[PDB]
Amino acid sequence: TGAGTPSQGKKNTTTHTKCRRCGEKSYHTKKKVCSSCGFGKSAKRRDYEWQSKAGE
Amino acid sequence: GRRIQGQRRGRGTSTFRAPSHRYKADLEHRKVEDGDVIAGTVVDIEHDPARSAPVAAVEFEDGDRRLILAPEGVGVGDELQVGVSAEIAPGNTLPLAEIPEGVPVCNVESSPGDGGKFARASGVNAQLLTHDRNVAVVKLPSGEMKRLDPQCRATIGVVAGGGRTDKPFVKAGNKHHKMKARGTKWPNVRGVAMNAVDHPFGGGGRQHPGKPKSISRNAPPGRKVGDIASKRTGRGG
Amino acid sequence: RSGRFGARYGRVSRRRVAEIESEMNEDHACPNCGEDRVDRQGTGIWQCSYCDYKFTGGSYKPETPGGKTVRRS
RNA sequence: ACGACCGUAUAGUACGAGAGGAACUACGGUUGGUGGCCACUGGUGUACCGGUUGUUCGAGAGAGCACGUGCCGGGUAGCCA
RNA sequence: CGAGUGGCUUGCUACCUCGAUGUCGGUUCCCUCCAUCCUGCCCGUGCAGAAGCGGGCAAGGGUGAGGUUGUUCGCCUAUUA
RNA sequence: GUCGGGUGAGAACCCCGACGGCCUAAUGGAUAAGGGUUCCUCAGCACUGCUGAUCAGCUGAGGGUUAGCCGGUCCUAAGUCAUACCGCAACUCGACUAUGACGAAAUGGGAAACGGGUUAAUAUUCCCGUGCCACUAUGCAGUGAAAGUUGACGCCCUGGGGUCGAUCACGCUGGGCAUCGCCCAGUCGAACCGUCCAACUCCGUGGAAGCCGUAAUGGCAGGAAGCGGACGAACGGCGGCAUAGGGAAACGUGAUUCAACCUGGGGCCCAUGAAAAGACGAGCAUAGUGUCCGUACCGAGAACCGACACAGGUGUCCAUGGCGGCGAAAGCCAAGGCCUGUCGGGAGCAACCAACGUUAGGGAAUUCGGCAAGUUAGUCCCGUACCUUCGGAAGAAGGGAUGCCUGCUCCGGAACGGAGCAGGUCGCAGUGACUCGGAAGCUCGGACUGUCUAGUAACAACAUAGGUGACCGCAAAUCCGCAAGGACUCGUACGGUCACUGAAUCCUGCCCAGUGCAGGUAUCUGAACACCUCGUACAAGAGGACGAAGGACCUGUCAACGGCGGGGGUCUUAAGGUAGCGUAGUACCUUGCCGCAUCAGUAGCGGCUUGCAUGAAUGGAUUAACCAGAGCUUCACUGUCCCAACGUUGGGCCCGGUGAACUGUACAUUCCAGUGCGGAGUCUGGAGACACCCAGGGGGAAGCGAAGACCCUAUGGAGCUUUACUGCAGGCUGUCGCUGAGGACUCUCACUCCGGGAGGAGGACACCGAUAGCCGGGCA
RNA sequence: GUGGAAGUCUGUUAGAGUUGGUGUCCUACAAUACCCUCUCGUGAUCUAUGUGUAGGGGUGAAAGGCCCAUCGAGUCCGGCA
Ligand SMILES: [Cl-]
Ligand SMILES: [Cl-]
Ligand SMILES: [Cl-]
Ligand SMILES: [K+]
Ligand SMILES: [Mg+2]
Ligand SMILES: [Mg+2]
Ligand SMILES: [Mg+2]
Ligand SMILES: [Mg+2]
Ligand SMILES: [Mg+2]
Ligand SMILES: [Mg+2]
Ligand SMILES: [Mg+2]
Ligand SMILES: [Mg+2]
Ligand SMILES: [Mg+2]
Ligand SMILES: [Mg+2]
Ligand SMILES: [Mg+2]
Ligand SMILES: [Mg+2]
Ligand SMILES: [Mg+2]
Ligand SMILES: [Mg+2]
Ligand SMILES: [Mg+2]
Ligand SMILES: [Mg+2]
Ligand SMILES: [Mg+2]
Ligand SMILES: [Mg+2]
Ligand SMILES: [Mg+2]
Ligand SMILES: [Mg+2]
Ligand SMILES: [Mg+2]
Ligand SMILES: [Mg+2]
Ligand SMILES: [Mg+2]
Ligand SMILES: [Mg+2]
Ligand SMILES: [Mg+2]
Ligand SMILES: [Mg+2]
Ligand SMILES: [Mg+2]
Ligand SMILES: [Mg+2]
Ligand SMILES: [Mg+2]
Ligand SMILES: [Mg+2]
Ligand SMILES: [Mg+2]
Ligand SMILES: [Mg+2]
Ligand SMILES: [Mg+2]
Ligand SMILES: [Mg+2]
Ligand SMILES: [Mg+2]
Ligand SMILES: [Mg+2]
Ligand SMILES: [Mg+2]
Ligand SMILES: [Mg+2]
Ligand SMILES: [Mg+2]
Ligand SMILES: [Mg+2]
Ligand SMILES: [Mg+2]
Ligand SMILES: [Mg+2]
Ligand SMILES: [Mg+2]
Ligand SMILES: [Mg+2]
Ligand code: NA
Ligand code: NA
Ligand code: NA
Ligand code: NA
Ligand code: NA
Ligand code: NA
Ligand code: NA
Ligand code: NA
Ligand code: NA
Ligand code: NA
Ligand code: NA
Ligand code: NA
Ligand code: NA
Ligand code: NA
Ligand code: NA
Ligand code: NA
Ligand code: NA
Ligand code: NA
Ligand code: NA
Ligand code: NA
Ligand code: NA
Ligand code: NA
Repeated sequence: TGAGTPSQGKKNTTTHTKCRRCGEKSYHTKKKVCSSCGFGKSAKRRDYEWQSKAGE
Repeated sequence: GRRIQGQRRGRGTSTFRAPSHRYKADLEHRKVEDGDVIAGTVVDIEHDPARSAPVAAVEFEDGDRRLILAPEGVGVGDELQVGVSAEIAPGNTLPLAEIPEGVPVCNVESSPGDGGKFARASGVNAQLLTHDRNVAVVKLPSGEMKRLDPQCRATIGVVAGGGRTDKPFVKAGNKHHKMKARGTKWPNVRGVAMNAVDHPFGGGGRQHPGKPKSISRNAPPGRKVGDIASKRTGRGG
Repeated sequence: RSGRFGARYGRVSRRRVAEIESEMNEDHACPNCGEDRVDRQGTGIWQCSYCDYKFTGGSYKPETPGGKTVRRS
């Protein structure tokens, strides 16, 4: 079976959904953790320095 | 390279864990204050999924219903007793001291009150030999002479299910079924049949171990494979 | 016996399966009564169709050379 | 756009102790190549005609489907070797 | 021993291409060369004849089928001018 | 698809009818996920739609989803999270242990709804009728009440009960056909309430010494059959429900086979087949309450994933529609759906191509190779070799039969079940289509079923049972974590870890010198702390004494890495190749020699065999069975070939419509020679050459495509190895701290483990922290 | 005779797999497709949903296979010009 087109048809599982906290569709409903804002994992908002050029 | 199979094991993932949620009971001797008046009637004989040996259900005088490490020759209706004054018959548990020498025992305790540690597999038995006021010498199924505190409890008779090892599995499927009831990854791929990256014996244009098989005790995990601290190898001499 | 194994497995394997299964299926003397109605219920489990005595024995024999030694002592 | 071979007459002759054994010429055919043609033989021929299995149209009659003819048998013209 | 011709083998060189000129063998289809295997015309003979051996002119045509082997090559079989 | 017709400015493809077709586990019906308004209505054609469009999943506007009894909700599953505790420099990190919560929408468990009607679109939700559950309140009953039962359970075989459906017989209603008398449709009616009970189990009676019983096993004086009784099933029968509903009408009755559903019997396990909530146990009337969330539509060759209206991918139920037949098979046909696997028109329609039919004589000559194709085929009877692990081989091989019609026989309760007989009879052909093995032999490999490189390798590779060695008594061996801690483990040597070999059968020789592991060790070597000497008013420092593991040294060990020669009638370096097998998947020479076989055989098989460079769990030999595995031979078969032909369907060609891409320094009608960085349409000399266009097969543009994978180079990269360099984890060992009382010893109070506790074991050790020496491609 | 075992056989039952054609396609219907052929199909079987394992780490009947068209060390961003 091809890893390409033929393996795309089984993709009907819901994972990332609209997040209660930040509003982004990144709330993984199976992990109950937001991949964008960190909701469900951290009280503090997910934010890293590498999200921008070092001197900025 | 990559961590060998033995290392993946320790992590305790699904693949390596035993199907605990499908196990019946943690077979251990009852706890008694003293007296010995504790006795019970065998209500049923069951199959222990963790040992491939039969285990007995017992209903005790004080109402407690529990599974017990069944020795051979124990049936429904039989009355078993556990305590210092327990009668000397098959299926009864009592401290090594009260047990007469030369009598086959099973489910022996290491430290008194641990509920049994030694001789609990299908058909095996320990051999009570020497007595004393300080030490009870028991000969374990491996042939080793173990010096135990005469206070250590033990059940009379050999463990049930003897001779299981006698019949061959014949086919892979039969192994598969048994293996599924233990904490073991099966089947087994030989190191020699793997890539160098995966195991110290991997690699080559033909299948053969790299270095010799007998590794040192001081060898680190990831490297300790083959014949561990072998005192000798082969069958000659 | 090992006739279900067809031409597979070899002599020893299916020869011993037959011998072990042959003796396993024999009429066995019930410890409770004394009747020849003891049959295997599973691995190490036996029972008499006469008196219903359900008991423990060997894996393929209701009595093993080791269990027989117990009585003596 | 023709190449080449075999056979017959020459001749059991010329030559030769013998054994053996030619030629010129004239003929007949074969093979390879070439161009064309279909009276004849052969192939095709889901034109056509017949036999027959299953199923559906109630039976009959007469039909449809079964891969582009269900299968089987025969086969005109044309095209072909 | 000496003098050459060819450019099919092999070796040598490193000129051409590493922002790629698709490999060997085979097959198919076309042209060519002659250092001619057959066929035509010749010369010699240790040329009686028949069958040959050697040479000359000559590239019009022909030079086919198979067994082992991927083989080229080669070995082998029966046909063949 | 075609002919009519409808609408419209416009119609091949929007609608009606007729005729003709396509789909039958799906192209039909219901749904999960997923989509998200795609659903319906009206109005439209700028966009989307492989052509067109009056149509539309498109554009715009409106409308549309109704629940005590369908789901969710509740329960618990693998498992997840939160809090607490502890770790960590620290956390949004981390294992354990407590507590709490979470975790099942088709498809786990579970209080309760059926029938009809209705809309453009919802419907067990609304409406009509009927019914049911839970809680609460009132009243009567009741004091019972929690023990127990249920929820609640594996795989294989099987009996009995039994509904729907299907079929048969006959009657009734309606339709069809028109030589017959046939053929089709219908003949209805739930939940629920009540009632019936077969199987199982048990009780009384009875009294079998051989009887009872089964599809089979089986049962019995420890009490069989028979007889009576208790308990006790269906989504089933029966009555109500129902002068409800539904039907134009009649509004049937019996039967067989029986999915569902119910209830039993047997067999298997080195495999043992969830839990919890809940329910029952535990009455009846009347009344009130039953909120919240989901509900449209698609569910796929256009509503999902794949950028697309993508030939891909995507779960569940309808597995009982008819004929057919062993069949959920083929083929044909219903119900239902569709003509949207969505561009058409024209040319006997050429070449060429894709699928395919048929080819005389020959019959593998084709080719690396029978690749491709073909042959065979269903069922019954007869018959069946070598070999074999006695199972198999085996459908071996080979031979015969096979339809229809008439009348019958046997098995069985019977089938619209099966097995036969006699007579008649048609064809070239009777498994007449369809469905449906070609066969045999030799050799190699792997024993077998199984696994694998998603996307060029399915194999001889991996796995396997079997064989073998190794480690460990559990406060273990092995492994994970920085730590707190953890897997193995609800486990205990018949265990489980770590490895090798790879079914069976016959076997498995010699070597411990090197290397590895392990044990021992007088003596030698062997770090740091402490100690002694020298040195310094101290210190750095130099030296000494003691000496752990480790090494030296000695021993054990090859089913441990591996080795098994040269020379002569020992030598290197321990031994010097044993059984076997052998020109091998290992043999350079090599197409080795002999033989088989063929006209001819670098092939194949057998024998020989000095083996370039076989050989015994780096397992050797061998082997029945098995195989999309490699090689060879035979029979059969055939367009693979001789050597090609004709035909069929879709393209190709012409017309309407739609409408890309690759590629492009320039110039460019070239050809033969030459030249040139030695492979020129473009330079030189000649030759040839009027322009444009159609079709073709691809000679050239060292054609297009890809900053060459080969090779080298770069004080490039990465993966891997090791007795490379350097280090880092880890293990072992000494010392210091924790740490206590009286080169060997006792104790108990820290500390550790066992025990529910009492208390027990151990004990200044171990753990932990620090340091030192050794080992250390496990890792950088 | 009964019984009905089996990693048992035949089998396009459902379902799973992928041997050959080196066919069709190869600016595809398709960034792994189509057709025929072929293999398994009561078991080490196949499958839906839920759930666990995470990057020098998983997972691996071992092919350096697989971990979202990405694997001899995933992907994103940052180090980074
Ligand atoms: Cl095991
Ligand atoms: Cl729902
Ligand atoms: Cl029964
Ligand atoms: K090059
Ligand atoms: Mg991938
Ligand atoms: Mg335990
Ligand atoms: Mg497991
Ligand atoms: Mg293995
Ligand atoms: Mg490998
Ligand atoms: Mg390594
Ligand atoms: Mg090997
Ligand atoms: Mg090996
Ligand atoms: Mg037709
Ligand atoms: Mg080229
Ligand atoms: Mg000449
Ligand atoms: Mg010429
Ligand atoms: Mg619509
Ligand atoms: Mg409209
Ligand atoms: Mg919940
Ligand atoms: Mg449910
Ligand atoms: Mg609707
Ligand atoms: Mg609906
Ligand atoms: Mg479409
Ligand atoms: Mg022919
Ligand atoms: Mg040939
Ligand atoms: Mg040939
Ligand atoms: Mg073939
Ligand atoms: Mg036929
Ligand atoms: Mg009869
Ligand atoms: Mg060979
Ligand atoms: Mg195999
Ligand atoms: Mg592949
Ligand atoms: Mg394969
Ligand atoms: Mg493949
Ligand atoms: Mg193997
Ligand atoms: Mg093994
Ligand atoms: Mg073993
Ligand atoms: Mg030979
Ligand atoms: Mg050996
Ligand atoms: Mg380059
Ligand atoms: Mg290279
Ligand atoms: Mg490097
Ligand atoms: Mg503890
Ligand atoms: Mg390295
Ligand atoms: Mg099978
Ligand atoms: Mg099959
Ligand atoms: Mg899963
Ligand atoms: Mg490799
Ligand atoms: Na190796
Ligand atoms: Na020359
Ligand atoms: Na040269
Ligand atoms: Na170039
Ligand atoms: Na070539
Ligand atoms: Na010539
Ligand atoms: Na040849
Ligand atoms: Na009823
Ligand atoms: Na049928
Ligand atoms: Na259309
Ligand atoms: Na199989
Ligand atoms: Na040695
Ligand atoms: Na040694
Ligand atoms: Na060897
Ligand atoms: Na296979
Ligand atoms: Na043909
Ligand atoms: Na060209
Ligand atoms: Na690399
Ligand atoms: Na029998
Ligand atoms: Na295929
Ligand atoms: Na990584
Ligand atoms: Na950067």
